[PDB]
Amino acid sequence: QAIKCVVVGDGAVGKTCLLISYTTNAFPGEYIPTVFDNYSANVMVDGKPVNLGLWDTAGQEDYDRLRPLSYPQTDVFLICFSLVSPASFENVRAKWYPEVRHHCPNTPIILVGTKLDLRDDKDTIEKLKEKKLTPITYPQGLAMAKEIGAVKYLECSALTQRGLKTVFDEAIRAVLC
Amino acid sequence: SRTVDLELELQIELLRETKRKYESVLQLGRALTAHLYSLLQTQHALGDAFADLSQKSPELQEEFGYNAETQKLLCKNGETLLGAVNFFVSSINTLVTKTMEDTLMTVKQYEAARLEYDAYRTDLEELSESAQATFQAHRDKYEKLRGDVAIKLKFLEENKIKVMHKQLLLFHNAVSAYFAGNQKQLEQ
Amino acid sequence: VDLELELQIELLRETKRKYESVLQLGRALTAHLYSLLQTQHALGDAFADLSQKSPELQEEFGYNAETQKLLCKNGETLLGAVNFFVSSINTLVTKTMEDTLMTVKQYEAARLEYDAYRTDLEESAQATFQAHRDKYEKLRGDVAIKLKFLEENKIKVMHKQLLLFHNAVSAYFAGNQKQLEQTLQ
Ligand SMILES: Nc1nc2c(ncn2[C@@H]2O[C@H](COP(=O)(O)OP(=O)(O)O)[C@@H](O)[C@H]2O)c(=O)[nH]1
Ligand SMILES: [Mg+2]
Repeated sequence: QAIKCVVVGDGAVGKTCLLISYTTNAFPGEYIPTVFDNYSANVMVDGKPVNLGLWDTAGQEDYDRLRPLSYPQTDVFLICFSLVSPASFENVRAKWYPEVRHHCPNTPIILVGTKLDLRDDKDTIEKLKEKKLTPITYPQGLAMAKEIGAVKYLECSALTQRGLKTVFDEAIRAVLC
Repeated sequence: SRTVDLELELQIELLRETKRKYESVLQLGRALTAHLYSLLQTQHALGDAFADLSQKSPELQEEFGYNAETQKLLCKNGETLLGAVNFFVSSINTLVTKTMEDTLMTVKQYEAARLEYDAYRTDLEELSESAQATFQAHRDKYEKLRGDVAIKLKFLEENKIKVMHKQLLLFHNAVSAYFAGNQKQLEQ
Repeated sequence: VDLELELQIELLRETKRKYESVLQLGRALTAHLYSLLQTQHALGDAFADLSQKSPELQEEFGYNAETQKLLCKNGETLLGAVNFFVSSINTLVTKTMEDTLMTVKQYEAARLEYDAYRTDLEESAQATFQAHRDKYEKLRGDVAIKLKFLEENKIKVMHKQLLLFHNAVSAYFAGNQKQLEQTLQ
């Protein structure tokens, strides 16, 4: 089965590494890849073959006009935010959700908290503390998942691949049902 | 031994291949889509970049703006193509995932029925009131679906053409026009 | 002279940035362009295979197959043009532009050390002072030279590259209109 999953969200949240880390199985650390490059993967979810197509996007405003050009025919979305970046989190209901809804009302949305390995990182907790800021909690992510009516709320790390695989098995299941 | 309907069996395996091939054109199609997306963005970016250097590079202002525009243009016309390919990918997906699939459903049943018939029949053979009756049931269900298959198979080869014919025409038209409006402007 | 050099250097650094950008974007263009070619080649066979085994749509499947092949056939040269362009500019950035910076960096240092001792004294010294004044002024003249050379080369290179690039693109689309129209047999 063919399944088109597109990943949206602020730039620097982890979208690109997420896809690369999942498809290759190697954190794209040390080289940072080709720009507007998309991905794909052949997987078996509950005994079924799937051709998962992964569309990466430009978070920036400058792409507000063209990022949506990828929305037609999509089966499920991944709205992402960085667990150690409250800025991206707020933007979920603030920008991404309304956009994905404007264009695709009725499509399975899955909320992803990225950079999980950092939410429990020492210096990250501290550096963040300096700016009188603090990581996003699972309850917070969960509440958001509910506010925007997302079928699932997942957290992961493209670095330690923690939670990674699951993000996509559940993505596929939201389409297969 | 087996209940062979040769003529129909062929039409069946044939539909099965046409199916595979179509799902392959279907891949490429989708993929084509992904690349068009990738170009569009790269072109959009490169457009804004060339534009910027032009604005801040007097000695090369003409050559940079020159490229900026063509890239700014190739980005738009690129959207159009992307739209059309999406329409292509989408329409055939129905033809393959709905219409064609539908028929394959009844083709399944017929084959199940054609099998339980040969099945029961064989038991009676290896063994040798209602026995004849149930033997009749099996046969009537098989012959029934046998008919259904023959009907649906012809209504499909029927729609397959009307769809593909229109879809291929448009697609070619779209990739073509994706040059008519790009030359008449990139060379204007 | 300084401060004015300071400015011309601040500018250099930026120009570097913007070009390193165009380099990236270009690499991208090579990559996606490429992919599009692999896809067209594949779609081209698929349509050819279908057309050969589908007398119902033999034609419409047929011309679509040729078109994809033509596009691919002359998309491969377009890729050669872009590769060259990317390649060229990489040399302008990776070496020429980079060379200049190597001098700029040394020059900045020299100036710092110099301004330093000049102060640490206005409050070995003299013999080392002139030596310093000596290094600094030398480099200061060097920078001026590199900065001049780099600017001139930046133009000789880009004017050709940009133009070549742009012709390749126009060659592409135009090269197609013909063979496309031709197909309209
Ligand atoms: N620790 C950690 N850092 C990450 C992770 N994912 C991405 N990053 C970093 O986040 C930055 C942006 O990643 P990238 O995928 O290019 O961002 P995006 O493409 O805008 O989504 C990079 O510097 C990455 O190294 C992760 O899961 N764990
Ligand atoms: Mg990215």
